[PDB]
Amino acid sequence: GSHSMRYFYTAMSRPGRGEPRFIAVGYVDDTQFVRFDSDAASPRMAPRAPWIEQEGPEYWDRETQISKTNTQTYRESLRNLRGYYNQSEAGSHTLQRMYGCDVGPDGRLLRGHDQSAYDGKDYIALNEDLSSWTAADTAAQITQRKWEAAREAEQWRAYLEGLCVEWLRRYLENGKETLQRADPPKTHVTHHPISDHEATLRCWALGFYPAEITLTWQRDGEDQTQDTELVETRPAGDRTFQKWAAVVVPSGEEQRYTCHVQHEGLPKPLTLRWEP
Amino acid sequence: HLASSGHSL
Amino acid sequence: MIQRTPKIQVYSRHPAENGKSNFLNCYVSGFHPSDIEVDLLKNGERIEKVEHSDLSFSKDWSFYLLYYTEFTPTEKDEYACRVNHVTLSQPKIVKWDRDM
Ligand code: NA
Repeated sequence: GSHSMRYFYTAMSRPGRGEPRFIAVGYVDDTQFVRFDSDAASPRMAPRAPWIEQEGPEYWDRETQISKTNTQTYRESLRNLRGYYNQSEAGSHTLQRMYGCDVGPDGRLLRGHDQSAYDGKDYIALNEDLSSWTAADTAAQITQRKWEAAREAEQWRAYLEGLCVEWLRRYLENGKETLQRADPPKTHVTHHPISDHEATLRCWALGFYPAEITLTWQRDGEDQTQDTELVETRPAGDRTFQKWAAVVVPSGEEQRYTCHVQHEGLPKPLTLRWEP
Repeated sequence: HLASSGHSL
Repeated sequence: MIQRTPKIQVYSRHPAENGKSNFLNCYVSGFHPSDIEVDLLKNGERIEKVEHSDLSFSKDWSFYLLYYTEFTPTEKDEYACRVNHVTLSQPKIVKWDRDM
């Protein structure tokens, strides 16, 4: 029963098509709960889960103002980064940031996070000590020096240990009937012949939350890691997730294979076979 | 609850 | 610059049987940069009033989006998802496999 709060910032320049777009979304575990888009007709931080709606106007005003400010600061940061890499004003670039806090079952801070990426590649990250930085290159070393001068690590540590955890605990209580509820997978095994020689056994997991899940095929109790096709866990659109794992088996040998399912919502891990 | 707006990169 | 091409999955929210209402889902993930064109097709024609999730990304910084629309499958109607992205020569079409 550990939990996390994470914010995801994306800023993207588009020369000739206006000023860089700024997007911010917030999550608790795998549940999105706020969003902001600087391209909206009237940009505001807006609710995306029922349990956040109860927050009062001073909350929504604070989060809107921070995000409107960030829209401008991320435009400055994108100009700076273009300079740091001697890039032309003609090209499009992306700046991403993700930060947040993890807590354990007792609500104590397990560790905090703040990382930044430029055009998809790691740029600067706050170290686990919440007091030092790891810069990817000599461009990020400029950012690090700026941030050391402004004592940013100090402020991050205070946020990550203080309000980040306190508001996450508050969200966890306000949304407890969903945020603190693990829904187990609905499972089954399907059989798809390929030829007279082989067939596919596919193990399905549906409707589960949170997304963390382990789905493995075994042949005589040995794992088929290199032989299993795992699809990426995907959202159903109703808060829950889906996944499948498949293995090609020699026809007639289907009963040597077991599918194994681990999920927090499950009282016990499951073992499944094809049932013709 | 967002982190306060901070310094540009 | 290093760009990444999108993974595509086409599937329904609930298991499909003809004549009942469902949601058709097209999940694009693993891509960079974030601009992407995604249409849901019905027998070749783009569906309108399709919605999608707010832009976010994974721990490896690649983006993901869910495009979805309410629908009602039939034994004749065919569905697919059409995706274009700077990494793609032409748009890619992924048909909705019933028994996926
Ligand atoms: Na293209």
